[PDB]
Amino acid sequence: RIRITLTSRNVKSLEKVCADLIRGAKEKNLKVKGPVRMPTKTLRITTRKTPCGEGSKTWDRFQMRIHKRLIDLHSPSEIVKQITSISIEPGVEVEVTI
Amino acid sequence: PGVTVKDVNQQEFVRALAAFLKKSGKLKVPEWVDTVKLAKHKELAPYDENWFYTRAASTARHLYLRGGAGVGSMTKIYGGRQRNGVMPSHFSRGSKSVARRVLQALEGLKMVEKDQDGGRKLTPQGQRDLDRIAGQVAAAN
Amino acid sequence: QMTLRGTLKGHNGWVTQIATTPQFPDMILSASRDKTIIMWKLTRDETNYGIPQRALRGHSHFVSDVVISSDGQFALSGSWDGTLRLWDLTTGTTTRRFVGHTKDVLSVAFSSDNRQIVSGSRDKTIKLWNTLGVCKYTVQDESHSEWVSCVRFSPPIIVSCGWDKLVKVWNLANCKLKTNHIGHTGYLNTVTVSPDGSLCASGGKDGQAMLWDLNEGKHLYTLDGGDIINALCFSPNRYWLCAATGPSIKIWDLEGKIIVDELKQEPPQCTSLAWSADGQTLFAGYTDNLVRVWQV
Amino acid sequence: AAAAAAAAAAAAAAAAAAAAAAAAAAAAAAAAAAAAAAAAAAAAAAAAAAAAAAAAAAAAAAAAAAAAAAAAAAAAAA
Amino acid sequence: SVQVFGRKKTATAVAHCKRGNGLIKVNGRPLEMIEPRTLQYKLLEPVLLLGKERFAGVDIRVRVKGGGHVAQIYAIRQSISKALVAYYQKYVDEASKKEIKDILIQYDRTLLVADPRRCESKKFGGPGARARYQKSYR
Amino acid sequence: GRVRTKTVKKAARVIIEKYYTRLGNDFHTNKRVCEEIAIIPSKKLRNKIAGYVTHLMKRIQRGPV
Amino acid sequence: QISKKRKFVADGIFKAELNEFLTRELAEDGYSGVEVRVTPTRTEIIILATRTQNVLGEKGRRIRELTAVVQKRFGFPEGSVELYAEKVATRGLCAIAQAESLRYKLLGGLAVRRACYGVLRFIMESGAKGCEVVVSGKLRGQRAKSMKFVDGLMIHSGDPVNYYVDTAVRHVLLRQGVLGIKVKIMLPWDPTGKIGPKKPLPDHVSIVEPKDEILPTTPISEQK
RNA sequence: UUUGUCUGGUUAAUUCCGAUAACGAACGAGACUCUGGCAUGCUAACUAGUUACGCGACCGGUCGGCGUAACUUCUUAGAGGG
Repeated sequence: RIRITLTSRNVKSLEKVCADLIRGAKEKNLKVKGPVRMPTKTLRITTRKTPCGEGSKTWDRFQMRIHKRLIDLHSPSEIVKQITSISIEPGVEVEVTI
Repeated sequence: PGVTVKDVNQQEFVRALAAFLKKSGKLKVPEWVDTVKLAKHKELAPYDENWFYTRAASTARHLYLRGGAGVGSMTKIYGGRQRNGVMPSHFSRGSKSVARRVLQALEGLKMVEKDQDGGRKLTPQGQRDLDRIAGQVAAAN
Repeated sequence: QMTLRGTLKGHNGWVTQIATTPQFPDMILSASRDKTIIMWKLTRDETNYGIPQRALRGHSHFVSDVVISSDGQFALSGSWDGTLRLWDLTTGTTTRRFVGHTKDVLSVAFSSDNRQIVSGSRDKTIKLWNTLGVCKYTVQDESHSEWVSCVRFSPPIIVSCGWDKLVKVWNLANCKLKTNHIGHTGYLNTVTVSPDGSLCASGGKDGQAMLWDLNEGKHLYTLDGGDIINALCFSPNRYWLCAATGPSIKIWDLEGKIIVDELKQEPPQCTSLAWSADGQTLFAGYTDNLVRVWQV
Repeated sequence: AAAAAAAAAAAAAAAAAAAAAAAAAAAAAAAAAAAAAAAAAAAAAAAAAAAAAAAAAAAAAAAAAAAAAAAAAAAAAA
Repeated sequence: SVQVFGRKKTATAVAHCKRGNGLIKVNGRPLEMIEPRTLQYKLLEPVLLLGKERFAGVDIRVRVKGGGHVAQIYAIRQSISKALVAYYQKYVDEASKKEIKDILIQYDRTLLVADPRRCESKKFGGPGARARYQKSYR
Repeated sequence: GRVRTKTVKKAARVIIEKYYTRLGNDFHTNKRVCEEIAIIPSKKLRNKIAGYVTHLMKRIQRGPV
Repeated sequence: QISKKRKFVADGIFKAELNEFLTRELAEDGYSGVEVRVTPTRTEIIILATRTQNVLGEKGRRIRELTAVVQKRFGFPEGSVELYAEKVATRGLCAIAQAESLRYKLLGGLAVRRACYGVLRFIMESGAKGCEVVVSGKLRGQRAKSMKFVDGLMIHSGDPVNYYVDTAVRHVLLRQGVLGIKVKIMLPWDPTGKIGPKKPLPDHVSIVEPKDEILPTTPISEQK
């Protein structure tokens, strides 16, 4: 019961590496339960635009999304080293616990 | 038919359970039930001096519907709106003294036990004592 | 000598195809642009000829074709999502799901015997399917350079049509390009195979069904009809090989190659042509959401 | 032949030792190299020889972003 | 057996409708036991409109969450009507579905068709979406 | 206001000059036609191009434009 | 331990301070940006520069010095950081490198106009579609004003200014004040993605040409 | 330096039609990104739920009451459709 946990700020690299990891685990046919899409946390900081406070008080709205996914599989726990060597694309980082 | 709390009108049932919690005489009444305010937002003491039995009645009905609750969730149920004078109004929590003393006084007549998770729940005997009162409001129309 | 017998409404969308039954005289399948497949029960009644019995909704987008099984409760359909589903009409269920196209199915076909599914689609492919929901053959198969508007069977060929104007003749279960018939100016919309299995009338943009022989591969006739063809379909017993033009249905009579008559009713367009297999029933589907019935 | 250019070399790195960076795909049959005119030291851009164009790409890919004298090595088709 | 929702707002109601001897229960209380009673006819509107004979084979259990009280009522009646029409299309013949849909749609279209209106966001410079602050000149 | 801008009624006309043998009077056929015959970025331009070639084929077959 | 959000924020602050410090040291090197790639054998930091021979120093002294100072300042462990130099293909399509080049020409001193026209001529000779350079400040006399140098076309609004437009703002310190140098470059299309963006502009309707087919004008078959 | 960019009709818009010594265009508008509204069609899942069960508690019904096997309607969120 080893669960690999993926996190990024963009959806497309995370979707490519999750598709590649389930393709590498469906080619060897371990039991893989599919990607479980955890809800996105928006970090929003709403600051004022003007550096001295003189104008017509227009406000500025920043945000950043965190996309949080996982794959869970039942296997021997040293077979699991060979799948996480194809997943080294930037953005997405991998946290593994048992 | 079979009559539980969830199938009947909830304006008369709490007052009939308050009539049973008056008429048995086995609910203890502590010494300060007649001089207290019931949170920091209310203005006055109750109109009717039978507020303790009515409050214990509704409290056991709330333990009928959702158990796994404690005093700190009983104050989340029993909060209200604070008028603050010239400031805006606020939501301010209910009193833990009344909920602690009502729930221990309902444990005193073997009607109420604690939960496995530390908060509260009903007994089978306290389940029986409320479904019979639902069965007795069920005929009064 | 063909007379229009009325109207049928369950519909909110444009009719594409009508599929009817030899074992069941009172039962139609009507697929349409209301994204459903309707089991109709023909009561053959005075005010409303047949009424809606069961409407099957499994598709996200426009259904283009329905075909029925040997013993119908089972039907195979295709739609503009690109997939095919298997429907038992008594339960109404989607028994199996046939993914593996990339783009929209334009026309499908059933066989008489066991275990043959062909279907043609917009993504320049032709596929043969097993009933397993797994493909019968490995598909690289050097298909049409345009959309495949129709594919048909003969009761051992695959016969197709296209938007690159060469119709085809293929072999069943080797998927080869065996005979290649180039006569058309304009894209090909609808062909048909006659209920013996020898003839191909091949019609299209130009409104011209070119009459082929399917057993030998030779152009036998030329029939210069009307406006743009939506359908070619047979009589079962009468050897007419009639066609459905835009404002009208054209009948031919191949003894003289004479028109019997025209079938009269921007006009709404006739999009469907099917005879129930006893004869003397002529079904026509329209874009103002009537379904029309023609008897002798 | 197969021609492609390599860059970002070093002064203490010599041509006989630079052959072992790309020898995993093919061993270069020559070494042609620019050197400077004032010092006669390494001008550090050159044209290395591989034999076939299949060797020209597969040498190039691993050598790209490979660590040479704490740098990310450079290749382009020429 | 169907379960088919109806929503007005962030209030969401879904009725669980399977075969039986007649039932309506919204989260375990029946339809005559919901708190707002100036709006009592809104939940009863399929019962008054379709009649109790049209419900005569089903056991409908409604589970609600979210929203306010009135949006919850307007999701209850829509989920009940969609429950009976989804049961009628799957298990009864479709002319009965045609009769029930013209008797339900022509009265009120929120019984079968949802509400696409949601609350539009506040923007700056004023206390609501459109309203703006008082803007003294002198 | 629903007025079509320069690209959705110049690009629709340069789509109509060639490729007239594929176009027709129904919108849903021409909407599916427009991705084989062009390279258009995303679909709202493509639905607007398809709406103008359907309106232009509604206009054009009864006289000169 | 620490949150996911505070981890993402603190790594973003690491990118910000690393790019700001590397700009403040490396003016001469052609510094345009940095690239982090982290694997737990060794955490890899890749610098973008057009001239590597000033990145190294004396036989690679400053790149091992840079490894040492990033190891010391951010609390990095002994032997998990090594430092590379990636060669950028086009100096004329990176606004940071050309902004430094105009800054170095004007700081080493030139006429302002012949500096800006050399920059605009090199950018339009490198293969971009367009450019705009504003050098503003105490240009002529003691009253400051705007001087704009454009050539070609520029896109200004919408979402495609985020992937078709490269910009940079830099400061140059002269004896009587500061002057402000902006370089905005539009990139060319380059449909494979070789030196330019993959998706086209969203208003740019490209029509494939029709195939030249002659009609058959007879019904005719062919076997095999 | 001017016409192109206008008498007029139309548009939320120099947005378009039309007139026409102008013809074709570029920036701005529009397109585009994000959000809202739809899906019994796909992908689906003990940090999410439905329901058929098995048992406990209460006079067939109630249980956010305790744990199991099929599904993706309700939750999450992608790929396309619209």
